[PDB]
Amino acid sequence: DDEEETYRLWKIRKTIMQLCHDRGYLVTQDELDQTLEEFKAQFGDKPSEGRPRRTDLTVLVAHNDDPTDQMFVFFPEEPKVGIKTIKVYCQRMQEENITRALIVVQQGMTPSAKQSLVDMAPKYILEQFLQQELLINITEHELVPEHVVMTKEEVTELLARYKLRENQLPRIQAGDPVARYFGIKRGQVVKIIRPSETAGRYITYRLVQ
Amino acid sequence: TVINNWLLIEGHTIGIGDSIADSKTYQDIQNTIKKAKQDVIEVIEKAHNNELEPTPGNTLRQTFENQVNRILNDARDKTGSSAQKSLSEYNNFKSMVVSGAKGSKINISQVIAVVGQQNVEGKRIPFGFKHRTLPHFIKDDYGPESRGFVENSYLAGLTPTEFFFHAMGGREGLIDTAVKTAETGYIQRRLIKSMESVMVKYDATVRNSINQVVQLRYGEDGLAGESVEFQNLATLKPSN
Amino acid sequence: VGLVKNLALMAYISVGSQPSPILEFLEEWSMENLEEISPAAIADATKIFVNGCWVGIHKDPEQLMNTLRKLRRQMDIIVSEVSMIRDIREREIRIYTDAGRICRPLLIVEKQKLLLKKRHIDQLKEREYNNYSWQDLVASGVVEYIDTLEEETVMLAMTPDDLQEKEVAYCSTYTHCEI
Amino acid sequence: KNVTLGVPRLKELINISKKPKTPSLTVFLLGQSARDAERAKDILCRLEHTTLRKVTANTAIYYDPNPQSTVVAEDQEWVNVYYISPWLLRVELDRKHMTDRKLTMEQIAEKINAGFGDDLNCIFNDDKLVLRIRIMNKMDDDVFLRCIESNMLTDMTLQGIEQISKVYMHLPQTDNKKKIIITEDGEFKALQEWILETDGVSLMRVLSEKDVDPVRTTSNDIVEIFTVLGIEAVRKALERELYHVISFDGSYVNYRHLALLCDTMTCRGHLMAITRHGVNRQDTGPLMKCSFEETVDVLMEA
Amino acid sequence: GFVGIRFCQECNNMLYPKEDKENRILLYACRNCDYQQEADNSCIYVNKITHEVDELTQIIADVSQDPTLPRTEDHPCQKCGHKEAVFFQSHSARAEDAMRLYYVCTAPHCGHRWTE
Amino acid sequence: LDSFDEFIQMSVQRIVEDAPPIDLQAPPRYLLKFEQIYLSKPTHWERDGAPSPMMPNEARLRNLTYSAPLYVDITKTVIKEGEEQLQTQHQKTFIGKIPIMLRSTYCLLNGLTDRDLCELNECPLDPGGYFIINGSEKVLIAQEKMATNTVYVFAKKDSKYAYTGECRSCLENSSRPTSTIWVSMLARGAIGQRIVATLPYIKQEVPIIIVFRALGFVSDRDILEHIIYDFEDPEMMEMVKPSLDEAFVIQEQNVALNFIGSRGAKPGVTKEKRIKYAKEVLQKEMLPHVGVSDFCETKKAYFLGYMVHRLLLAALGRRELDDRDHYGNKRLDLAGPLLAFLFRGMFKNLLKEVRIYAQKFIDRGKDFNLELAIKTRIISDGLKYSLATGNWGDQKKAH
Amino acid sequence: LRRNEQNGAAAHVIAEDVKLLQFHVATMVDNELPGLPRAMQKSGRPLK
DNA sequence: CCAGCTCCCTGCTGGCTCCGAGTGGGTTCTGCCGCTCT
RNA sequence: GAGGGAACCCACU
DNA sequence: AGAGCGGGGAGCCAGCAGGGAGCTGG
Ligand SMILES: [Zn+2]
Ligand SMILES: [Zn+2]
Repeated sequence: DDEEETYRLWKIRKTIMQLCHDRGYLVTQDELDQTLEEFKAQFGDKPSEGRPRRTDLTVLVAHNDDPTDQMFVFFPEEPKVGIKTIKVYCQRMQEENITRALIVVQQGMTPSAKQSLVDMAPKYILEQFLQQELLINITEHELVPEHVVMTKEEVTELLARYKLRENQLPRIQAGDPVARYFGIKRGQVVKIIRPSETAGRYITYRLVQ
Repeated sequence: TVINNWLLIEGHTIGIGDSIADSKTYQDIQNTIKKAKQDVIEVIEKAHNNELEPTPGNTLRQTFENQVNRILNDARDKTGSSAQKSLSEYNNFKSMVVSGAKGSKINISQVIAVVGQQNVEGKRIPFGFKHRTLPHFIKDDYGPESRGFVENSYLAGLTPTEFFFHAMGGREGLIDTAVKTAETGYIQRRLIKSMESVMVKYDATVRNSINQVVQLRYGEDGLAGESVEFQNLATLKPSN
Repeated sequence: VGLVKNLALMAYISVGSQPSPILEFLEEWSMENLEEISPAAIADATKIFVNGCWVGIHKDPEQLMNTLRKLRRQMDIIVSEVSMIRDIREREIRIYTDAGRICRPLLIVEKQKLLLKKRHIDQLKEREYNNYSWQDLVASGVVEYIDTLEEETVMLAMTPDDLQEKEVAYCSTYTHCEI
Repeated sequence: KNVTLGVPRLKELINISKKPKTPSLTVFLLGQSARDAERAKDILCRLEHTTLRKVTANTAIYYDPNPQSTVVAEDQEWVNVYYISPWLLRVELDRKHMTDRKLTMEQIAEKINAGFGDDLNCIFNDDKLVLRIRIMNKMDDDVFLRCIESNMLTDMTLQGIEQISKVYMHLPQTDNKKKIIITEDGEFKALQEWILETDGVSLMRVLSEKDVDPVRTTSNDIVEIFTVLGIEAVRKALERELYHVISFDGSYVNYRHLALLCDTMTCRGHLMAITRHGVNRQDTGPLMKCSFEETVDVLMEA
Repeated sequence: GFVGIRFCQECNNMLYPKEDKENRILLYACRNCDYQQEADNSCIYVNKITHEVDELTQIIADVSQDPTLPRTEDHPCQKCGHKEAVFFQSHSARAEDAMRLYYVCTAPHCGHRWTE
Repeated sequence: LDSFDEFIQMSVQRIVEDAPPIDLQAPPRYLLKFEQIYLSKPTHWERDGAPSPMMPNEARLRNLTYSAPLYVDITKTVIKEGEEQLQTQHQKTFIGKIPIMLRSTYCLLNGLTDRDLCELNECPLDPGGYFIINGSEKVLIAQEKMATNTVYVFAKKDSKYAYTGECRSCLENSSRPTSTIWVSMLARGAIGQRIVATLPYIKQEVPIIIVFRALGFVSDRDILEHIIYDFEDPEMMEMVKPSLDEAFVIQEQNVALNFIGSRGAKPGVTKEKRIKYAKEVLQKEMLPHVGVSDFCETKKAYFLGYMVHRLLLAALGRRELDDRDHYGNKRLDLAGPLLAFLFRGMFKNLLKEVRIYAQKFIDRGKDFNLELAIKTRIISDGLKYSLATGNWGDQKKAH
Repeated sequence: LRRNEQNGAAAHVIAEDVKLLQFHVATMVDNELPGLPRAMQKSGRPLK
């Protein structure tokens, strides 16, 4: 049905806006709170007819501090995604000279596709994100506390205060859903702020492994 | 020392006279048990004549068992409350219960008024024979005395069916103790070996034997648990 | 706990018997052997098992069960420790003569009356004189040994106060009474 | 709700179990769907798993080589209105199970036509609730219709989510699962709102669902929350589950001990079970590992 | 409508359903031998999901002879007017949703069974 | 006391009768037959050798074993080429010493008045019921077991079988280890649900209809007469149909026995030897209680069909599943059955040793003495060891 | 084995005796490995 | 063209280790019977 | 002024 | 002849047999 899939497309787009805003990318306040009425007016109502088309939903954002640091958000039409699809999207990333992208798939990627993503990761960073996983913002859940990605100066200041090594910190996997949400690689440190029954506030730090 | 040497003057006992209730209380308990058994018979007639409406989330057995158990538990509670209201200030069961030294009001209820329903695995006494709990009952007898409701007290003494069903109930507790010991000990051993080397270090962090930080402060506030107390925040609940 | 048990006071574990005299009685009491029946006769008949061996079928199970109980209660062909069960709903009759079955004596009740009369008690007040004993009480058809699988088809009164009853008598078909 | 507590639930918690005995979700609803009972029942029906076997009263198979002359002779009129394999699958749906699921028969029919890709055609009418199935174009067609009939009965989802076997709707009378809000007066007000409990875990689908609260809807499954929400979220969920197990009796344990146990099981980024498989696979020395368990194996390994 | 197992008259095996396209009709064929037969019913199979309601066809009259069954006087037999009847619940696995009482007349040579 | 009295009066005699006779060939032919047992009263033989009636207090104080000698009558027949049978009768041959339960029939305290017991320094209130082994009073605790020869249908949880019929079939009137058959039904997790049979000493499942053909019933009508007794029941037809579908490919008896013998403990290389192995399994070893001789196939087939019928009754919900902890489903091995199981094993070992000795003395020699053939230490020390230690079996397999 | 390889010996007895040597050494190290008989004392109890 | 075709995904299934703490007391058993040689 | 183990059973909290 | 001596469940982890894209190859 067109109405419910339009609802999914709007919710995916809103979650991507919140995600890009959380990563520091310049996303304006109008498109954070884009209502379903506004999405229907701007994009369409009948995706099977093709008024909202997934390749028309492709987002381009830029970082706040660095305008040239840009990230694409792609929405493939086909449910699976194979090698030719990443090849097309990566040629597109070459011809705007952009090294970061998200791929919001519907059903998923074949293992060769993920292997190709890992292979091309040193030059262009490509993050697969299922539509089912993006249908909510998990950082708005009550169980998920506040994650802040730390800069390198802050990490060095942390490890000098606690006289710590990197492997002596607590760990978080690079495939963690919040780690995938914030798009963080190994060696980065996440400052977790959470409330505390005993202290009120507690700040944990987690190295990405 | 002081209280034990005053107890030589005052003295403290328990006897068969502390488990006696009034004649009026015996009549009240008998009336409550008779009315509750009649209510169970009425629910049985409703289910037998297909007039029992199932509740959301439950089958017809589950609604019938829940309603019968609610009636029987209300009977046990009301007979118990009558038993405790019958007690004098000189009663010694009450003397040890209100001091918290030994026993509960449930023990007073069972000794004085009604032992109550005997349960095996959370349900009533099962049909261990072909649709009978014992061969002294008719088949498909879902009444209280057939399925393990002991309507006698410990002073009145249990009938042979009630005695057997109470033995069935107590065997459950014996089994639960004897099979919970090993699993609980294994859980304790695994917890110890998982956290034996975790300790507060001299920079007040909490780290294991690999020197990896588990907590930056103990309990997130750095305080020992033997000196913290329950308190109330005076600004949380009041209105603006 | 619960794995090591103790016998009740009047519990007796059956010692074992041979199925042969019961089989010879059953062959000459209108039971039809499995070799000489058409299978179509099985559907409306009662299967007969002796020590778990299906030996034939019978068409009148109540009369056969009455005859069998009458034979056991007078210490005839069927000895006192033989178990005889009628699965009435399932249309089966199981006879057990093997060892290991645990039984207990029960007072036989016929038509809401104990077969134990005052003459039995007056005879049992003088064991050392009349040579009346418990075995004479068994041979009189007054008590009989009921094991667990037979006990699941009997109807027990806890006391003879149950036999004498009024209002909602609960039951008027008591077959046995607790001693 | 048959939720496990006490020692077995604590065993399922410290041993990080992929198969809880009674996995569950605590689904919270948004807005008016939380308030009135009928929209919450709509949410329940759209979460409750419904196969064809739930709503079916009968499935029969016929040899009907001429649909113009139906052998059943009760379906004749509307089959002649509509009017191929000679093999007929006549499906009669039970009336009450057709009604309480809030289904209409065209939804069922389009589910079959979507699932099988119109390799097999479906006629339907009701006013007796009857569908008819034929196969459009040596493994005989009656045996193939056997196979697709079993596939329709067992592995076909009409509405709901597959892992959720059952849903209980209830309105909590205690503040433990009530909606606590801060009014304009500034007090804490407990709002009674309808909440759902499940008998399976498919938390990601349920969180994505219409009118389900994406903030407070939680599970009792530790592995599933770890896979869906992360490691700090499963640290908090494990804290909550351990606190529930401990304080079911009314007993109190200081928070720092629970926090230390949860921090120990979640310090290295994954769920470390309190087993040999979790503790013996850390970077501890061989002597601690051999003191715990599998002594000879650990010492050969080292 | 249930369908049972139909047997080949020569070799006494089970007749499998089959169609012949020329007559385009349903014929039951044995496949131990080459026998065929016209099918009286076009029914090959019915599956009966919610038709386990009938239990009276499973009761036999011999339960009137059960001494452990409850007896009543307040439900006279419609078939013969006997006052006394045994009553019981259903002894099946479908009893988990029913406390339905079935009554059987205790008079011999009648054996009538009913409900309420 | 009653169980021990049955053990001595009946069980050892039937164990001796049940023992197959010793056929030995080089060739001269030797037949050994054990006919009639005799049990004496408990007597002691000192180093002087004079037999004495041994009191229980003497056994308790002197750490003796309160046992009685067991004598048996043996007949030896010799068959020579061109020479008639030679019949030698060894009367009352000592073969071992059976420990005697106190105050049983063959105890010296039997039938004694309280004055007679007090003159023997025995307590008249002492119940008896125990043995004296090396001066130690040993009591045989009764052992629970599932009842034999009875079909029990259970539901194996978390298994690929949904329902399972079971019968620990044991031959009555004889001591013989139980062989269990499992007629079961697969779980729904297959177009239909099929009825299968797990057989003794057969490593693999074989379907039930193949077994029914293997006893000699090739028609499906004949098999269904043994499984379904009223053909007007359609549901039980609907559940027996998948078994016929799965087992259609076998249609005659000999290929069915081939299919049975294909997965024994050792598959026979010769097809005829496989057929003989299948006959030996389906006759001697599958349901021994309904029949063990030849041409007893109809009773065995009827009982197997009853087992399938009970399985289908449980699968329909038409009959309630049996309870393992129901105590009419249990039997209690007392001193009688336990000592009879031991004595069967040890008499088998004694026959093995006598047969080995006589084969050794006919392979190179010409004759053997039977008094030297019988090692009474086998029975005596096996009974003494099992009663003394409680490890209930053989000495070298005590773990 | 040293006597057997010191003189002339068949290959199969060498292989069988190597199998016995391997079994004895492995049962010295571990006497509960499945699929092989337990190394036992002459009394019948397994070795530790 | 489209049939050929390798290499990481799922799933059954056998191996495999684990199953509370601390105390008394007892008994039976290891350590066994044939010999080959004088 | 101190010379066995192992297995099993019973019991205690 | 006689003595000493030879001789139960419950839960993991890994490994195999079937899938299915897919680059290389007409
Ligand atoms: Zn044929
Ligand atoms: Zn009538």
